[PDB]
Amino acid sequence: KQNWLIHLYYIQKDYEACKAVIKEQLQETHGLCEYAIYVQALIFRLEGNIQESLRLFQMCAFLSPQCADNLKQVARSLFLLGKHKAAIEVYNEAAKLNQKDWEICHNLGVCYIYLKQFDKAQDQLHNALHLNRHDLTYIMLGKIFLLKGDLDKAIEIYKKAVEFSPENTELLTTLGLLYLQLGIYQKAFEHLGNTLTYDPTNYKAILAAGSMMQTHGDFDVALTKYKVVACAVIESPPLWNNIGMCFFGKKKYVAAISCLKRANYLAPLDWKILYNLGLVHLTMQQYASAFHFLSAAINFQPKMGELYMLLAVALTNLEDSENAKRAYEEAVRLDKCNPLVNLNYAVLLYNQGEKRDALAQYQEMEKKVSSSLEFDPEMVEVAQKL
Amino acid sequence: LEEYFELIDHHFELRINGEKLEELLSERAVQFRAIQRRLLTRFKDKTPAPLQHLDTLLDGTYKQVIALADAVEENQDNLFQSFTRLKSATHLVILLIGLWQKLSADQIAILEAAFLPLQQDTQELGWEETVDAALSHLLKTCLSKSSKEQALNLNSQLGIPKDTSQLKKHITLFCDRLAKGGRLCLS
Amino acid sequence: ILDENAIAQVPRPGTSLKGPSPAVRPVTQAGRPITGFLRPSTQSGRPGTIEQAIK
Amino acid sequence: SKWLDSLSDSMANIHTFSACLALADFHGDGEYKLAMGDLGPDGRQPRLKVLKGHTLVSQKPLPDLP
Amino acid sequence: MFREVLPKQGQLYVEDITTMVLCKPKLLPLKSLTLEKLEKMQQAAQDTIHQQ
Amino acid sequence: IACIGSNHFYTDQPEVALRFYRRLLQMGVYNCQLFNNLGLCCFYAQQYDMTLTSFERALSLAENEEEVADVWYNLGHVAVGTGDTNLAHQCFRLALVSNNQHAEAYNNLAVLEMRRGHVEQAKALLQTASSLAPHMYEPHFNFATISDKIGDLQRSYAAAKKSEAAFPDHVDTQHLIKQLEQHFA
Amino acid sequence: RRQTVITTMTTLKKNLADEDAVSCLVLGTENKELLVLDPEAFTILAKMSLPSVPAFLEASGQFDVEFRLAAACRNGSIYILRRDSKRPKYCIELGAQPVGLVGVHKVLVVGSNQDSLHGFTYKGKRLWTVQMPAAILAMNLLEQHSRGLQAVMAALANEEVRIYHDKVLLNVIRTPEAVTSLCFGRYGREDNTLIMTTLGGGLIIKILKRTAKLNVPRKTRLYVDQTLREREAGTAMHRTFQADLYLLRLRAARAYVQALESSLSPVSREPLKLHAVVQGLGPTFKLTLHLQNTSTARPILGLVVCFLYNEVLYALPRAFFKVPLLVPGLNYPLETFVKSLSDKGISDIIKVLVLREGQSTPLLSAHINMPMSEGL
Repeated sequence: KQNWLIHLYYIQKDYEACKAVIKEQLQETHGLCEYAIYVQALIFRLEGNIQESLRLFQMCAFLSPQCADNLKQVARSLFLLGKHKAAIEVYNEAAKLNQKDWEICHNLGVCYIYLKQFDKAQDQLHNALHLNRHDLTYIMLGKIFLLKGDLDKAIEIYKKAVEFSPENTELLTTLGLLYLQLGIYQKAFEHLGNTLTYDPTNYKAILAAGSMMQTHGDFDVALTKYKVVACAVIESPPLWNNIGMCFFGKKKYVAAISCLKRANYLAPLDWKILYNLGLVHLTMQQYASAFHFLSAAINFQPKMGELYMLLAVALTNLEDSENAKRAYEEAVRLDKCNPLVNLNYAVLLYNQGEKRDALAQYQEMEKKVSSSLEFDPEMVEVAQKL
Repeated sequence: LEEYFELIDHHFELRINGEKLEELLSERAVQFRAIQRRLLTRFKDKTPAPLQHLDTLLDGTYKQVIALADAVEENQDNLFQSFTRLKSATHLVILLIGLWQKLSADQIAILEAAFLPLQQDTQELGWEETVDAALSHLLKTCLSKSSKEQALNLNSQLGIPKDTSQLKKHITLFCDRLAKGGRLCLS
Repeated sequence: ILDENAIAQVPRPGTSLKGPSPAVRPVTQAGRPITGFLRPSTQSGRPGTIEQAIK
Repeated sequence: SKWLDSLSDSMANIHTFSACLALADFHGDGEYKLAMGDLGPDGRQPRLKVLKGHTLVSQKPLPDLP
Repeated sequence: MFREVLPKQGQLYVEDITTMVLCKPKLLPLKSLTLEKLEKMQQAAQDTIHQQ
Repeated sequence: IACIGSNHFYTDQPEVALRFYRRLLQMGVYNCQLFNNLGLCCFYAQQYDMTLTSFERALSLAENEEEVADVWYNLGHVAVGTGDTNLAHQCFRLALVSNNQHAEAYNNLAVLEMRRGHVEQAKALLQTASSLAPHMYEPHFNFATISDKIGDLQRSYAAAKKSEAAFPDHVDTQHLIKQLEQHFA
Repeated sequence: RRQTVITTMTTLKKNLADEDAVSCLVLGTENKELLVLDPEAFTILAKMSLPSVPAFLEASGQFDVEFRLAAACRNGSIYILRRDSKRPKYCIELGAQPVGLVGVHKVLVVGSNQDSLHGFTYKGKRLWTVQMPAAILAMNLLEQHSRGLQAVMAALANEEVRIYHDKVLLNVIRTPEAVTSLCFGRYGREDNTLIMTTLGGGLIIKILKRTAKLNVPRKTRLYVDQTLREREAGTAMHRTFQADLYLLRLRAARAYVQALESSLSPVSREPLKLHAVVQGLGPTFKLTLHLQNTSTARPILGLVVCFLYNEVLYALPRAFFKVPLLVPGLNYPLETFVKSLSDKGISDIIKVLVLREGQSTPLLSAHINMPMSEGL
């Protein structure tokens, strides 16, 4: 029962003299220490070996069969493996022995979330709140809400969360991103800027804020904010895609596709970078690469109408107009809230001399009205012509 | 289940002896290599230098290496004979379990595949690991119902064990849960 | 492994023999990414022990 | 550089913690000695070592680990 | 006539969700003349053995 | 020319590497390696009219089973770029058929499998890859990621550590290691 | 008998808060008690209960007026015990077990096992946090009365002592081997000695002197000339790429059907995978087959492995052998010993067919190019 030596060899990240003292103290007491096996298990856990911390903490539970901490540690070592059902059924008995510790509630909530049992997980995390609330409870609750239903409870629970302990970056950035995915924008910028105040150069908030600024023009400020972190993460497909779109905003097409190709070499299976490569090659009038990247992104994202519209815009300029027809047919069947597809199909039909279903496409478009500076003139010119 | 476990324990003792002898031989070979490299560096130098201490250390280390090699050969042969006797033991045990619970031909083939895995022990795969993994899987997906047991006791791993306690626990549990109406399947 | 002829044992980084990151340029070992030209003397690393070399 | 290294020894065995490492003139005459109650290499030989200047002078054996 | 109007906004990532990494395309190194000749000689030895 | 060409190809300049390898082709070099490199620099320089014929020439000239496997591997990369995961699947599987110890083909085939939904196939393929080439950070990182996705934080950590051993300045491996160490404590 | 243990000691002043006065002892036990004793340890003066076993102690203030007993426990928290406490009544969380603690005049410092320093106040409110670039081994209470600087000596695992104080950048010192214990005090005759004991034994003594933009690539003329040739003649490139891709799909389907036909794939219901490794450079090789059943949950009972080899060049003892019950998710390494029989250096291929017992078509195959003999 002199365990202070094992304790100080553990807490000092020694882990090689500590095991020797464990051997000596199991040679002095033959076990029955309840704090040498505990610390050997914690050694094996903080080293990453949990298949043995499991057995050691199970011995500890064998030594003190009425103690919440040993069952806690065995079920934690069960959860840190893949096994969640057993972890839950050990947390059950650990709760039977004591219903006053919050950690049992929180970890039960997590394990239930893994098995898609969101109802009982919600209840367990409710009790975890009502006992002694911690931020992780809020984060896991938000995960339940987002994977389960709508954001009209996630934003409220994350607001409740950030209310206290507001200097926490994870909660702030998650709430900002939830606002962004929601309708509101100004609040998203508010919370992400708060994150940037607390954490000056974090990747998540900087990326999201740059996306916001890009969507509202402001390509230079977004480019500087990317430069803030462009060395902390030198090879990340999202950063280079956003930088390529920053340059494409300010008519620097060559640097735009250089950034987009560097991003696409690092993520050949992402459809946003491919959509961007195809769009920019439509703008530079390549029509032999635009079609390539657009068809690739179509393969990776087949349920999108803008991709088929742009594949058709590329095919129309490739002396291949029947594939343009059928692509536009897929595009109009898939697209609901973007009249540019209908406008481009109407222009194709008109220039094909058809002019009869060109009015059908114009009618489909006007049923969807949204005004780009160039989306209006060609629209009204096709209009007066029909 | 009691004159059977004695052959399993004999086999595992031979395996553990072989692993100990292999570690001893590892150490002897490393020492021989160090001394031989010292002698080599001595041979490269142009100037004379007394070294009889070194070569009389080398001779001792080499005779110990020869001893340990012969001992590992002996243990390999003993282990092979123990494995061949254990094969017959487990043959008879499967026969008796099939007569004792009226096992069909397929339920006998599952036993013959789980309990009679391989032809001889190798330095990466042996008998106890394989039969214990197979029995754990069969108990886990055919007989057991509780999940805490399926995750804590019933675990399948393929490294040399520390003792035959789990293998014997699982063989007895397999016998008794066959006695309680359980039947064997695959998926 | 068994032939030692280098004088130093921990030479300054840059004075002994013992670019695109592995996220871009493939590698043959941990270091020394793939080259453009194979001569019959390229090393692209050194195996530590004898066990590390036979295996 | 802001410290003057008086002694940086490399191969003497001293395994003590900052709690069992105290300094005083346990004898008098206004000259400070350093007592260190250490367990030695491991929990075998705990011996109170007294240091005076640059070299050890005495190690009192202890019954258990300090 | 009418040219085809195109979208100008593009697609932007708002989060860096983790993905799975593919290995990268490999440029095969070019063998030297001496290496080629050594391989040629050993293959020729193997061949002139095989014919018996 | 080969060294500067490879360097140019890998530092975001496939057109200049194409110039260099085209120079090697003008001077009368005729290999499988040269033509594989040419097809790669063509596909990545966006010279789509000269890529696949160069790959077919490379396959013709290949005189081993490792060269054939590398050419099928690169053809699978061209397929992945083109946006067809079935042709990519077949090309990586043919890279394996031609050379069973091709860790990169295993890694990419496991990525495509995990994209289909076959998590167990992907896990076994990534384990085979990370056992064939331990110095490759990609199978380690992939296995750690799809282990952490399913729990199993022990193997997730054991794989992230070897990832970071292979390519230490990798950022995602650092984030994953920090997450797992937080979980451990 | 029931055997107790003392785990930490610390002293506290009596009346005037100077070094010329006497100092009352404080102790912590493994049995959950904290004992404040007379400065000479002949009478128990204050027993105190602790919610958990203590690990580190510190004390401030005067005995009669008020004493503050900061006990950093092992349960991942500290407890400040004050006068007349039937329960310590003051707990503070940190989130882990502390590696030490340091009491400056007003604020208290705690070093976290997660490699950080956290400055609290005695009230219970966290004030400031800072991260350390290495693992904190041990800390202590530096002092210099001729200056007034009273900072923390934090030993790190990167062979360094490092901290950021309020305004000045001090406690920055390197060391050959990681230091594990520190004691700043008056040693010999000088008032500013620093003794340290490192990891692998050793001993360090330091005297303190009284004089205290983006990398967006560059696109050359080749890029513009080729985007020009694509702008003029994009349709030819598009058509020829589509033709070559149709031919490529044809040839890949052809080779894939051939490999299915000859069972040459080592990965292709019946979910299996097999690769082979050759280890050894002599006339004998360990050929180890890694065989794995890759399925959710179902074993594979009836399997066998056959070796197709040149019976002149290679001698395999067991060519045909059965395969154990492949538990799903486990790798089975099956060894064999190949022996090169060719008196010269002659290599050859070795095929491995994994197939069911009943059927006769290989479930899968592997190929091994056996290396050169290098034998005799």
